[PDB]
Amino acid sequence: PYTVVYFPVRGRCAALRMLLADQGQSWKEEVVTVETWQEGSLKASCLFGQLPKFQDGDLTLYQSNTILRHLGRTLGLYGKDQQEAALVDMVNDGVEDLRCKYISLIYTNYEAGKDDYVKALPGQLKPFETLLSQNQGGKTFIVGDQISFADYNLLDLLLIHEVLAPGCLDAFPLLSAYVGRLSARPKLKAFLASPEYVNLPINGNGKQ
Amino acid sequence: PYTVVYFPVRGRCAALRMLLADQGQSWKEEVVTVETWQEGSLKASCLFGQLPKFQDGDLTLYQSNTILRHLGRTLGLYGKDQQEAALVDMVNDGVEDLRCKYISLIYTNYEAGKDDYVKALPGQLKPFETLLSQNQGGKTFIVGDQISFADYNLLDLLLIHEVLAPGCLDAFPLLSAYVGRLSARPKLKAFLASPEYVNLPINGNGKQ
Repeated sequence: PYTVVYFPVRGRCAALRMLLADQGQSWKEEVVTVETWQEGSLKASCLFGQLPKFQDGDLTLYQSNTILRHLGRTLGLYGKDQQEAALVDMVNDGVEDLRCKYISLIYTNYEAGKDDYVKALPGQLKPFETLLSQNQGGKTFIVGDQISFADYNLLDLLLIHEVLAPGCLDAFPLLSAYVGRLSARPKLKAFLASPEYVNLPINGNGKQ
Repeated sequence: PYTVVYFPVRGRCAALRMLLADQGQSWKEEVVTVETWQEGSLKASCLFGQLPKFQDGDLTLYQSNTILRHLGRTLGLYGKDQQEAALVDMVNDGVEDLRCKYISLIYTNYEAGKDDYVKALPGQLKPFETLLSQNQGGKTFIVGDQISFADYNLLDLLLIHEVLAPGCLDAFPLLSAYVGRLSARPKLKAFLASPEYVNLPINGNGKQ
């Protein structure tokens, strides 16, 4: 089946977990403590010396976006055709870009850089609002009329930014409605309300 | 057909160009000067306010890796099956990770950070040597026995690092042979030797 190996945080595993849960998939969580990680053996065995590590049968994967694309490819959450697949990729790359800036802030200079980051946020969120506006008036998904792995990744990005900058979605009707709509999906709603998700910190350094 | 809109540098368009050239594809280059870019209109029209911008017929794409995956998907350079596709993604994500560090050095702190970056390089290159060692003894491609978009991206990464740190591949026999082998592919060899490639700077700030 599926096994995700990660630290006890939502972080880079939040989106793929939302995906698995919403898609009704079963998976095993192998929790790695800082103690175990600092021992060194696990890290050494990781391709790029980092987690998450993912197992699908005897296929072992690394890189959160690789895991997302893999699940999207195998579960049919990658667009209806090549054109949509490319747009799904474009959205995910954009999500990843902002996630990297978010991660940099959280771990590199939260205190000194938070204000500038938040002032810059609207301009970083605008593209996703625009994408929604060009897709059925933003009434369905980020790309096409079927959910894709990019939807879960974007949803997570929006959720964590709401925590970082409460109200950051107020100026964006489509993104706001989108978050509420996707979060309301039965299986996802149940997962997001579960201790499995709720009792895990967003990040590893206690900042958010 | 294909049109790539970019600044007059190799940068993030080097790999996709190598791919198009080696695959015998025709494309148009729309060169954007710093003057034109600073005017602001073009940038404003870009989804994420950046280049490259790519056009495949009326399909407009942004994000270099999105363009690479799109070409890989439509040209059959994405593995022979789902397992390989996931491994191709894993390699590309790894390439992108190191490219971001490279870009950061080049534009953020070349002078002060070069030594530290170079000392760290071997550890950053090792994973690709390992991947090669696990795939037919590194005699074919990075994943499987057919070329993939990740091969062009990795080849470019290796080429620019040889310029940054001459001899950095001496400690990696498989990567070294791989670079020589792929670079020898007829169409690629011709492209790499052409003014179209040779007379373009690797980066935009004149550092390399």
